[PDB]
Amino acid sequence: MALRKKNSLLNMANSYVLDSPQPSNLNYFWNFGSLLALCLVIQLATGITLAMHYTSHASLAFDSVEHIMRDVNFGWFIRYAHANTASFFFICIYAHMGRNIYYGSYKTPRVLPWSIGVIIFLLLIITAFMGYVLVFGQMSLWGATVICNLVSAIPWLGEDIVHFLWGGFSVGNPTLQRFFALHYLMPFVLAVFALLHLIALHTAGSSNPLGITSNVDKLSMHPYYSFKDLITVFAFLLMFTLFVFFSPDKLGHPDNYIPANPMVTPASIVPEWYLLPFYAILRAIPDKLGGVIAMVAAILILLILPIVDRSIIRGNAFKPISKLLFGFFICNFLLLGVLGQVHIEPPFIVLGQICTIFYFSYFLILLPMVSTIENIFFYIGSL
Amino acid sequence: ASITSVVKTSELILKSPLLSKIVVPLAKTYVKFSGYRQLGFKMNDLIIEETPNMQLALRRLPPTESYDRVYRLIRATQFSLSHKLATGNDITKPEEDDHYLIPYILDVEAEAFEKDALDNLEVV
Amino acid sequence: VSPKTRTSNLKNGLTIASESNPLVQTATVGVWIDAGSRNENAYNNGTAHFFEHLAFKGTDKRSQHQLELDIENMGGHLNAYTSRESTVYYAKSFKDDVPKSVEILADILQHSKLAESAIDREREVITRELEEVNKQYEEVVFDHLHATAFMNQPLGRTILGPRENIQTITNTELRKFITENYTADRMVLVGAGAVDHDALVELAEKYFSHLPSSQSPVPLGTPIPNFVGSEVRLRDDTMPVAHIAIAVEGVSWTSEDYYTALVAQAIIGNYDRAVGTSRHQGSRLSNIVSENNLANSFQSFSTSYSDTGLWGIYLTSENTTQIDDLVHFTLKEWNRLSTSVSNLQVERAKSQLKAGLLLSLDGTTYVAEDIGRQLTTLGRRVTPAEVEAKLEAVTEHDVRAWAQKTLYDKDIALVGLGPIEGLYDYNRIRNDMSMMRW
Amino acid sequence: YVKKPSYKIVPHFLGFNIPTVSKWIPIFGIWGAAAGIGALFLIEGVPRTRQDILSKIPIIGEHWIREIPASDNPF
Amino acid sequence: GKSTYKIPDFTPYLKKDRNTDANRLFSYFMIGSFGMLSAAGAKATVQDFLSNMSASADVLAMA
Amino acid sequence: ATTFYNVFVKRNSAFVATILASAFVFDMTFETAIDNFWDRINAGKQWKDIRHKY
Ligand code: HEM
Ligand code: HEM
Ligand SMILES: CCCCCCCCCCCCO[C@@H]1O[C@H](CO)[C@@H](O[C@H]2O[C@H](CO)[C@@H](O)[C@H](O)[C@H]2O)[C@H](O)[C@H]1O
Ligand SMILES: CCCCCCCCCCCCO[C@@H]1O[C@H](CO)[C@@H](O[C@H]2O[C@H](CO)[C@@H](O)[C@H](O)[C@H]2O)[C@H](O)[C@H]1O
Repeated sequence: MALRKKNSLLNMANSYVLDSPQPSNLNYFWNFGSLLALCLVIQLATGITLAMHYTSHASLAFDSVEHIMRDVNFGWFIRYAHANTASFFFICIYAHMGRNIYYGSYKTPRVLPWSIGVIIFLLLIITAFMGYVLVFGQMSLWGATVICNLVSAIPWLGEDIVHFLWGGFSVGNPTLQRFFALHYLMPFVLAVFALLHLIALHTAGSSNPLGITSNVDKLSMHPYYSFKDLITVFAFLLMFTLFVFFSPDKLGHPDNYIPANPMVTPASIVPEWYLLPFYAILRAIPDKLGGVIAMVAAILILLILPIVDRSIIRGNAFKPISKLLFGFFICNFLLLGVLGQVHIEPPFIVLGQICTIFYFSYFLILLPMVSTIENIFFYIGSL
Repeated sequence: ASITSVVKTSELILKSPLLSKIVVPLAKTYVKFSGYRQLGFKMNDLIIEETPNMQLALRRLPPTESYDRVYRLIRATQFSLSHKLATGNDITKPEEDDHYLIPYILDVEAEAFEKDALDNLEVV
Repeated sequence: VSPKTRTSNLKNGLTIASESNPLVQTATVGVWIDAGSRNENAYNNGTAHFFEHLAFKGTDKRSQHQLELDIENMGGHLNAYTSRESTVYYAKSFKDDVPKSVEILADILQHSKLAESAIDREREVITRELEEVNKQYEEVVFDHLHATAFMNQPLGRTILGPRENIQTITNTELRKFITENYTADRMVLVGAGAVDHDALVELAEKYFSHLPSSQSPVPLGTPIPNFVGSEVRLRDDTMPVAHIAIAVEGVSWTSEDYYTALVAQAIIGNYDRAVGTSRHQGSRLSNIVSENNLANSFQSFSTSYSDTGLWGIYLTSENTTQIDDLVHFTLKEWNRLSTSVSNLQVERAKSQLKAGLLLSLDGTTYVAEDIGRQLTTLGRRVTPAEVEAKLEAVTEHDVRAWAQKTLYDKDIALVGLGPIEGLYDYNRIRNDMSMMRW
Repeated sequence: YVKKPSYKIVPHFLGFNIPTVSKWIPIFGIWGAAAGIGALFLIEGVPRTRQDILSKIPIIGEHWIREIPASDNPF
Repeated sequence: GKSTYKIPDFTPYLKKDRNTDANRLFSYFMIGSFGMLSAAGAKATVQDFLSNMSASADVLAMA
Repeated sequence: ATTFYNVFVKRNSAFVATILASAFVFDMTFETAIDNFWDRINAGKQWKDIRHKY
């Protein structure tokens, strides 16, 4: 017996990266998983390095980031790589989740990897939110203030919880120092959950774009998907290069180059672009608590896709009506993103409400109805 | 949804003259735009198989039907990875798109649902 | 509606009990005795079984050969068995050969030779029986189950007795045993099939009138057992089939919970992969076991004695890597007798039992065994109407109360035989006797 | 003579029926009490818990009414 | 020594009252007490430990 | 013993509820008892003992 199979440690690596039996027809949308692993590796390497030069104390934090930019050898690169890769991480994660929804990757027997995946997504949001505060610029402070004040909506104990989270009566030094410690930790937790969702997946194997079994026709992960992953790795690195070296601040907010000032409020307090759809959903509900619930529900509702999809067929490749509905759902999600950064003004207020209703009605009404009707059309149409 | 549900609802539609007059043409168009026939599949090849009931139905297929299904899946997988469509005899014609699996899964499900009912019987 | 069981007594205190069936041509007559191995001490353990052998070895009148011939000439057969609490000697014959058979039974019981030469001859036959029960796995399992559950108590002893006793049993102690125990007030003469009661009573007056009465005549089926939670493992990797019994202390014949325990037993029920219908049974355990191929068979039992009982299940399985699952799912179904059962399961089990208790009695031997058992354990034959009423009185909520005091979180006696590496240690088995979720 | 067994099918969902669930209702109750006692115990230290819940309990409630003397309090 | 039906001697360990409710209740009292102290200890530990995140003395001094 | 077992021990839900309620009681009473004991063995030494002078 080959050593890679005989030795228990080598055999675990073997089972995931080498002999792992894959469908022979995975398309390029199956490459986002390895891009997410790449983003995670970049964030760990750059993040640990930034931590060697960063000071978490509020009197020194912003200045330590300027020290990184100006004095540390290649500090500018490490900082820009870390900041831009956070954005790329969300592009890749939305693509990965989009793939999963389009191809029915959430259906049995893959409910567990999908459900762990939803938690990974929540952990990424928390990780990125806390990392953004560490700069302690104007957007850092004011973003932390408004987002942490949402917790004040928890009935009875909400205010006490906020003061507990802050370690004081407003966002200050205690908050910054605890966000540093937790920002360091959370990526390790995220790595663990990423591993868990892959172990859960390994019982059924990858799905494929046709939605059928691949047990009839398997390919080794290596060399086929190893070399196919390299193409998207280099495409990713080209995109990375264009941002990091030629336009490093394109995805950022200029106000984060102003040191945090609790007195002066910035003109507009917006989250980072990748959180904007959820912010639009929050704004849509007039009630504070209502808004917070809706915002959380917008992510947790992903957990019900296995139930509300009534199709007897996995994925959308052969479902014209589902494909159109999916298209509208995705574009609506992008419009929500845009509406998260407009001013609270007519006519965007009502538009945000309509788009929020559409977002939820996809899960609760449209997908159950469309999937029921398509079942009937497949059966009657092929008689 | 169970195959049973889908089949029963479809039969209600096919009974109603008005309903069938509207639904049947729509369903035929849907199937044409679906385009699974352009990869040489039959409709039943697309049904999710990773369930105890469906695994049991597949084991009950006659060997011939079972061997042919395997070939259609492998052939479709090859078209998928090559980004090609079936041509000529590989295209499933409407007359070839037979419901080979439906009778087996309906029997499997009939027993499974009867079992669930009888597990809940109350002596009167 | 079956014919009424007639009952008469003699002066010595011998009960005569009969149930006639004018549709059959054969008759089972016999003597049921409220005595068995449990009446021995440790020194004469095996005596009751020893006597059963010598009962057919010749009497004061007929030699062994004459005995053989007399029965051959009658046309039917004789049979005997000794259990822990009961001894039976019966004769199946033709209708008009009943007086002969009563006469032979009376002879072998009262007037047996017990000649030293025959004791010495059987002493080897019985020694060989010790090394051949080893094959009857169910019997091996149940004998160890009694030995451990009733550790160092009379019910814990085997019927055969130890090797040492077999070598030292004398005609003196044989005579003493049958003189002390085989008394008229402990004996029932039973007739089923083509028997007239009045004729049978006359035959009893003719043959069994000079039976000793005991000094202190207690009622029939009169008895303290202290159950031991414990295990016996008889691992044998060369056997293909594992045999496992699990039991708790059950109910006596006269318990108020006797019928409740029978209903509980029927909720779990039996299963056998070789029977076609078994895959479709309503029992939850049956479904789990058949769908997952966990066992070849299981058989629920509720064994009763005069003052105690064992309630449990006997499992056989070739699935040696899933013994853990089999035992786990079995004990989780027992848990549900405490936590979950409702009128749905209870009414179903009652329906099944109302028939089952009547179905069992389908031949003259089964009828005689039923009359004899009931007369020696309860002192009376219970009519089907009374049995139907006692079953009807069992509610779901009686079953729940019974299971909560008898099964839930209780010590078990556990015997495993064969490839039982996969059977976990005592604690992990006993931990399944409760549910942390409840 | 009986021509047919006499039974009905009770309503059921995901393998649960009302007879079974009704047996477990009390158990959910006790688990709810356990969760309640546990949760309250976990936040017994929280000042608001003392102020709003614990100090209002009759007799016992004075256990949680504690004032630092003004002479001993820097804040 | 040879017969497997002769149970080895367990009399040095056997309790006479092994089947009684009092017998079981005693062992559950021990288990329960252990669970009780573990719950009280966990609560104390969690409360004291997590209080580090509440405003420190220097923060409260400036309030 | 049977009664006690049946009410507080038999159902794990009840057993856990009893354990948690007992932990609550223990925690409160132990706190009070230690406070008093600590004050007696360190009598005259603590701030609370000299506070009255000031
Ligand atoms: C750190 C973030 C993540 C990493 C590194 C990661 C990595 C991967 C990898 C390598 C695969 C197998 C290859 C592939 O299909 O692309 C995979 C599959 C999957 N992931 Fe993720 N993932 C992440 C986040 C998520 C999230 C947020 C979700 C869901 C909300 C998710 C759900 C899934 C599912 C359902 C599959 C199986 C898809 C299929 O083959 O059909 N993952 N992931
Ligand atoms: C999932 C992985 C991670 C994500 C998505 C992430 C995200 C972010 C983001 C958005 C920022 C604000 C960047 C800026 O505008 O300047 C940031 C800053 C920071 N992150 Fe991370 N991070 C991750 C992992 C890590 C790790 C593992 C460390 C290890 C300490 C770390 C250390 C830092 C430090 C020190 C800063 C502040 C200096 C700076 O702004 O560049 N990060 N992170
Ligand atoms: C993707 C990152 C690369 C590192 C790999 C991840 C490290 C942790 C993975 C170990 C978790 C256990 O993962 C489990 O391992 C065993 C053997 O390794 C696999 O077992 C599989 O492969 C072996 C031979 O290769 C076969 O004996 C077995 O029939 C098959 O199921 C399981 O399918 C996998 O689920
Ligand atoms: C899921 C778990 C639920 C949330 C956990 C709650 C976290 C915070 C809870 C309260 C923490 C602060 O709560 C507070 O704790 C400290 C001890 O720690 C107690 O303080 C008490 O003990 C400390 C030393 O032990 C003394 O210095 C003090 O004089 C005395 O009052 C307070 O009486 C209590 O009000």
